[PDB]
Amino acid sequence: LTRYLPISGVSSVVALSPYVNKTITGDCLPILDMETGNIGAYVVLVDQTGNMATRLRAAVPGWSRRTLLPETAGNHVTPPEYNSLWMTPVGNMLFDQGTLVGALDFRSLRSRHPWS
Amino acid sequence: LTRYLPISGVSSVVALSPYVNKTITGDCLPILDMETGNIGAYVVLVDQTGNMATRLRAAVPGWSRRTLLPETAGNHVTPPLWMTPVGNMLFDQGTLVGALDFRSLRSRHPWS
Amino acid sequence: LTRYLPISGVSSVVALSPYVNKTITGDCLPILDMETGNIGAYVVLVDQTGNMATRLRAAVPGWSRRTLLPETAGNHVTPPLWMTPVGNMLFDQGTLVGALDFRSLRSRHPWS
Amino acid sequence: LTRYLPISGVSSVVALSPYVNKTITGDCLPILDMETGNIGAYVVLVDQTGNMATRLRAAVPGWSRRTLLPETAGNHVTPPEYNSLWMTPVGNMLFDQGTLVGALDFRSLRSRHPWS
Repeated sequence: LTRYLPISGVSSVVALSPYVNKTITGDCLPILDMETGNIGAYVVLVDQTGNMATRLRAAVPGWSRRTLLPETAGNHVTPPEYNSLWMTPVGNMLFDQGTLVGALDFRSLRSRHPWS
Repeated sequence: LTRYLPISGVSSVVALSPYVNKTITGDCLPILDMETGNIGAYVVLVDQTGNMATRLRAAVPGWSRRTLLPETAGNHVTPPLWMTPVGNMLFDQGTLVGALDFRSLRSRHPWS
Repeated sequence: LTRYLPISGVSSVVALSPYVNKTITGDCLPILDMETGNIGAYVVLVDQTGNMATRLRAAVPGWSRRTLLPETAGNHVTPPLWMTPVGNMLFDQGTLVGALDFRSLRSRHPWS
Repeated sequence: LTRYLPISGVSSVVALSPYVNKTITGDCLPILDMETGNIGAYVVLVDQTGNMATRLRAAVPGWSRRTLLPETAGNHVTPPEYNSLWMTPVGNMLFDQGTLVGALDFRSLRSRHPWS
């Protein structure tokens, strides 16, 4: 049972399935705590396709010129084969206390990542 | 003029202010697009205190055993309660837009 | 093909399926646009059980004394756990889109 | 201290400031509980301008032809005169546990409503 946090302004979620102690290279967006300004996390873009990249191109016209990222890196999760609530990359979903949980554990899907 | 994407469930926002071609180590969470299995970006936790870390212990109690992240890193942004860490911000068009450019604030980062 | 807008903090969605020129009585919450003080729409609670009512007692403990709403009204939609009340739904483009047209489901409403 | 629920797909919030036992006429959108199908609330549009109306025009091309609502009804709250987090219709804001709270009580702003 995985939980997912929607991100405002983009049609994306943060999948609450951690991969511990990994190293990534990419283009970073700080995540700020509104109560402190402590930065405990970064969004790391690893390719130039996707919703984050689109939103960032609109938000930052200069980024597409300055970056060194591929159009595509081939990092992915394989969507499941299909009455329910479907999210394409992970399958079955339900609302719990307004929160979002999926039937499966994401780490158990077929997925390639930078560290793979 | 910077844009900010709030993350649901936590009191944190993504600053759409890129620092290009950097490398960080931490605990990674994929960002999924609702329409594809393509993954172009990941959240990387670098503290154990940020709101992302807290919301993850809530969602994932076992994560707190397997992680090797510090309680804290001195990653932070300093502004120049009802006060923003970046100064003035406005709700516009589903997101947050700030008065300033984020790069013009004093901020310590993993590569700083 | 109906669209659904999830409401944050509650397990409820707005069905973008209008029933025109109806009148209801209940407890009203303005819907604010982030860019103006114009109010074109209100949420009207008609039960005391729906998720909206619950989230409001949480936010507004005094509301539960002042309200005169029933515990329940037989307002409901019937489908034809991991099962949607309207059948198949998909996350697309920030919202939810369903297989069916909502008007084609069996639904009881205040004017029903 | 008022709390506000963002609505997905639109740049709007539900203001958690109840006006008890009022009667409205307008065009209704059911709000469904995902766990039951109980309908405990309706969105009631009272004019044809606003974010809900725009989203509904896109979602329902036939609605603009079938409705009997005004372009405008003049229901409103008066925005406050201006380092903080600003939401134009209600002023100062802060994030609390990811939730959204304003400094003021909405019922204490200058606002006209159908029942006024």
